[PDB]
Amino acid sequence: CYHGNGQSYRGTFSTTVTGRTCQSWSSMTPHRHQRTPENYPNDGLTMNYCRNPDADTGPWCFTMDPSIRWEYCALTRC
Ligand SMILES: NC[C@H]1CC[C@H](C(=O)NS(=O)(=O)c2ccccc2)CC1
Repeated sequence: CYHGNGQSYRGTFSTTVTGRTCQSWSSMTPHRHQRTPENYPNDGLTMNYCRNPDADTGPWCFTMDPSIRWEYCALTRC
């Protein structure tokens, strides 16, 4: 689980609500993005782990499915 809106989550879960695999935050493939550890160095944007850099309502990630840009992660609110 994550606390509040999930901004402080730093666990190692990396799978979405539909069972897709999170793209790595430093990767531009399949989805080109601007939410990189480059730009957000203090948000825990390590590997492909579920995170919340933009103050969303839960941890999320861009997905490895080329047709689905981003999803919330299959974690529950503590
Ligand atoms: N938690 C919700 C999602 C909303 C889409 C968002 C995105 O795609 N942002 S971005 O790569 O900086 C970006 C922003 C504007 C134009 C191109 C790319 C990722 C986070």
